Amino acid sequence: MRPDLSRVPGVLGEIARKRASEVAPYPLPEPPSVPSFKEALLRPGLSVIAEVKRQSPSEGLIREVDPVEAALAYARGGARAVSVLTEPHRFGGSLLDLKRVREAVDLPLLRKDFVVDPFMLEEARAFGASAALLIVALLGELTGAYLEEARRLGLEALVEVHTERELEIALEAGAEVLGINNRDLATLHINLETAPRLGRLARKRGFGGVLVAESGYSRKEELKALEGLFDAVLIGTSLMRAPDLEAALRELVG
Repeated sequence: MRPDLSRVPGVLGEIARKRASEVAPYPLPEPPSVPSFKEALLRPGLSVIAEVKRQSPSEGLIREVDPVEAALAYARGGARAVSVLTEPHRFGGSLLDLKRVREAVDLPLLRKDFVVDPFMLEEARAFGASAALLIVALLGELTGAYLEEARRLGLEALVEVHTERELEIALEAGAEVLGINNRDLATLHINLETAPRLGRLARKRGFGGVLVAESGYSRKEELKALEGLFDAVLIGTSLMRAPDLEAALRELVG
């Protein structure tokens, strides 16, 4: 079942409706063996999910780079998982990028896209993604149905929330890996206080799974504040824009 995207506001809404218009089921290969996304993030200390993407809608200025070379650099630099943008119109990504990275590294991969149809989940798993992004701002109360579909497919999910209301939806759906986005996908405005605030609430509400802080991070001090609360942090643009990806990442790990 497809979510009603008629009322999704701003940029998020526009991106989502376009994706929904180009969704067309096609023959998929049998699912390959993939590592656990959740397990990699549960390793000691704040785990970094390094994100690869050729274009940044919020900050731009992403010079020419190769998703594979970036992924290899990230791995060597200490990333525990890699997020691959497969959204084509605003992030300049593609499913091919996911396939390529999958062939190059051993780290678990997250398909970063705007899932608006169950086929996108089947597709992600079929091509080697360990997990797929589920945005509560898009799926609404259908978040649980999509998460279950992922389970049936043997696919994990990074359930992304931005509000207290969305958090409750994610918690009731049984999310195991929960992400808090500091960025408002409708306006693209960033608020670094969002992750800590809602992360704390998640734990207080009994969430015992993997907590992931997302967006806007660029320096170690910001990460230090997440220790003891979050299990992981998703970082992309600040790395993609650095002179040397591996070096910038090593400094973030410390």
